[PDB]
Amino acid sequence: EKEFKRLLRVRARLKRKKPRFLRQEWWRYPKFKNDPKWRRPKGIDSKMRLKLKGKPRSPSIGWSSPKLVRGLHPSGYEEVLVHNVKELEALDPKRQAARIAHTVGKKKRIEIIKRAEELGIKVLNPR
Amino acid sequence: MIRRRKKVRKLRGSHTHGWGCKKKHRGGGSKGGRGMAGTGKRNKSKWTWTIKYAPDHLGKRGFSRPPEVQREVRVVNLKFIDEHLDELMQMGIAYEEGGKIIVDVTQFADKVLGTGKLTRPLVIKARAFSPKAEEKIKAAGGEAVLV
Amino acid sequence: MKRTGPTDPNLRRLIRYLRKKSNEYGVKIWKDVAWRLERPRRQRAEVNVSKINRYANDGEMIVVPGSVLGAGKLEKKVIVAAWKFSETARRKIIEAGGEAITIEELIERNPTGSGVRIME
RNA sequence: CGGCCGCCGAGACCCCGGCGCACGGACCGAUUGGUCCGUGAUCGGGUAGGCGGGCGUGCCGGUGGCGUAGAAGCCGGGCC
RNA sequence: CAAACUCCGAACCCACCGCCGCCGUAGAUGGGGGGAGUAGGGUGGCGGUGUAAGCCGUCCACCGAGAGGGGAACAACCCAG
RNA sequence: ACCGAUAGCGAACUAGUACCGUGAGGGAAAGCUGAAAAGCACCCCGGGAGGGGGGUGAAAAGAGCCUGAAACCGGGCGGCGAUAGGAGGGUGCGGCCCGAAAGGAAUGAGCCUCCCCGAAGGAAACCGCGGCGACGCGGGAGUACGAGGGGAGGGGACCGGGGUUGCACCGUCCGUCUUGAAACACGGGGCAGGGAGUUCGCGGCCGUGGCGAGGUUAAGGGGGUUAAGCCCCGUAGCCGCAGGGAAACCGACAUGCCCGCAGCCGGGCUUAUGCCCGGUGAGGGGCGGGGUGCGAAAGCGCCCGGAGUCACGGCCGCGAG
RNA sequence: CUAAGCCGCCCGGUGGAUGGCUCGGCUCGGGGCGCCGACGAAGGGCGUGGCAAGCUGCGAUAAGCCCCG
Repeated sequence: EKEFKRLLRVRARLKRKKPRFLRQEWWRYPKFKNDPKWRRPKGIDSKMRLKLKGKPRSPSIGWSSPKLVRGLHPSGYEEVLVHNVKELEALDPKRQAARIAHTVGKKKRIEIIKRAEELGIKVLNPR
Repeated sequence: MIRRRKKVRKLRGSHTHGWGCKKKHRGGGSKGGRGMAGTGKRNKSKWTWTIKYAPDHLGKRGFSRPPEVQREVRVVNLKFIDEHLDELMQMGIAYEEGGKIIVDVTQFADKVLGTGKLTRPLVIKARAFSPKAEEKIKAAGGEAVLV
Repeated sequence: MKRTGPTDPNLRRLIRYLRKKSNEYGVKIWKDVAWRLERPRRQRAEVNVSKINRYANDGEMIVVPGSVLGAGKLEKKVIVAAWKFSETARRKIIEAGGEAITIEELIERNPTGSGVRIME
């Protein structure tokens, strides 16, 4: 757990420092402001392509999270999407947390939550 | 079994599809002539390619007799005669008819060539022979009969 | 372009087992045969009973990292192990007095692979 | 003009942690895949262009599912 | 006095050998195959020409295709990839 | 395995209709209430259109009728706001404001206090000495400190995140030809939908799979079926098996030698991988010999010791828009 | 308790995208069927409904008349 906690803190700091990568001139037009995205600048005179100081930065392979904690919920568990009680049954309470699919109705959510709580399984969205 | 995707799917977004400057890939001028144009006869744009990769592209050579008059002669080797002698039994091309073994090569092949080696003696009934073929057969022990 | 390797799961498992066996017995024959088997399918080796007859000896073990074809004649008694055999090739091998086995059987009979000859 | 003494100053050089790539090695997965270890002062900019992996959309053959206790779609927000 | 002279003649460059150094069995040198793009270059030193700007070659150092720190801003200059 | 109302025929509908031109001829736009009209009875106001009550309906979905986005406009709310300069942004933080959920958190947040280790790096007080001087040298000392890594106690509700704006420094938009773009070079009022390496034939390659001295079927035929799927046959043909030559025409190594990589065998060094030496060595290379064309001949060109063919996918070449 | 003005959220108007639907298109191996006219054709003009303008259908018997199923 020592290394796990150290790397979890490292990832938290890294992803707090990381910026939001957005295409060039995203703020200038509604067509881009309403649909935020990142697109690689490919112009011959594109300052962002040249990577000049004072312009928005570009994504790089160095921003990746540490391998051990990559893709984990900030609480430290491994997320698993569940659509029914049978799917929830195949989960590991010690290391994985169930996320109930957005599409399942409250009727089924009731049994999913009951089974999770009687099995001691963490639920990220218990309602 | 191995299936992939066309290069266009990856090129979607490259603004040129790997053709160089945007002014390239226009048409007949880009190809330097439509088809075999400019191969040397009247225009020499591809003369440098013709003189190396397609010699004899321009010119005439000897004649050719009409297909009708030409005669076709089927040819077999004494290596085959021995290697596939077992198969001929089923179709009857070869048989015993006494102590010796008679193979009639008149239903397949006309002239017997002398490449390979002869192992077992036999009598082959052919119409044409080669000097080396007959020498090999005589040395092995069989015989050559001009049926 | 990329070399995707053999598509046959049996062949892939055989390659893995070959490398494992080489590591187990501390030899190089099986790893050599493995990297020869993983050759591109347009370059996989095919050998003929004629070549086996030319370069083999009676009571010898031969390994072909590919296919064995039945063009020619065989007169020696040899134990040949190859990925696949044609009907004519196997018939000739058997009629000559030898046996046509697989690489797995060759390993099972000769774990150390002493005296085995590679042919391509 | 001839010299000297301190200080300030980069993404350069040094150190710590992290990512990927190249090469070699050991393991598991029934097709291109996955985990870990070792070396890198002699790996990490990039236009034309070459190669590899991945993200997303409509339909079909299968497999496992969700939904009037509220699907698709739409506005705002949280997390990877 | 000599670009279209040489009784002489460097620096320097080239070919080959031996060795040091470096690369190479984790496969170099080399060989075969698939796919290109490139046929307007610029600055900087040198040579011929021109009153000069410039024109034409040569050297491969930098921009083209190159961030960051400076010369006030600067394509080429300095540190630096 | 076709499109799904800017798509698909031009026309999903009173579409070859409306409309344009003297004429030959050209030719659009336009689908959706609800289960049921139950399609708003009655009341106040207005000239009327309508407005406000009150009813119907699960829901106004109210006929200007499924859902109802973007651009644009009006109002409310949070921040800024009349001495301040840069393409409207970047880095860092400070005001004001929002913070239920999906992020952390009373199984304890911001915060406060205490103890330990510590990379690269790294002082000063104090004392002695050298230099005209700025200052430097030796001890202090590799000490204090140092990225980060750990432990303990106190307090008890915020941290992360978001909107706007303030300050410090930096930053002359996007696509394009071009040696060179902020350019007084070209294309750039805004938003939504549509939009540009497709198909066949032939040839060269590669990734994989089947069979293999053979490979493969085309047209078509039979069985079965809801069906064009599925099963079997079909050797015509095509390529390969023998090359050389204009043609007539002739017509070859199933290995006779030498090197030799991997692999295998014997030996030595070596804890093991590993290294060296010697033999054998598939594949690979060099000879020798052979077939044919030219030659009087020598001698040269090409070829000869068996790997091809079919299929799926991909890259490119030529012709078709 | 800032006039104008700029950014962000909420509500409203404008607009008709998106999603869902589909009696319409498009393409097909096989199957069916392939001519009409002087006994006046195709095509067209004009009429015809109680309220009837378009389309469709019909023809002074005019969204129709008669007979067998």
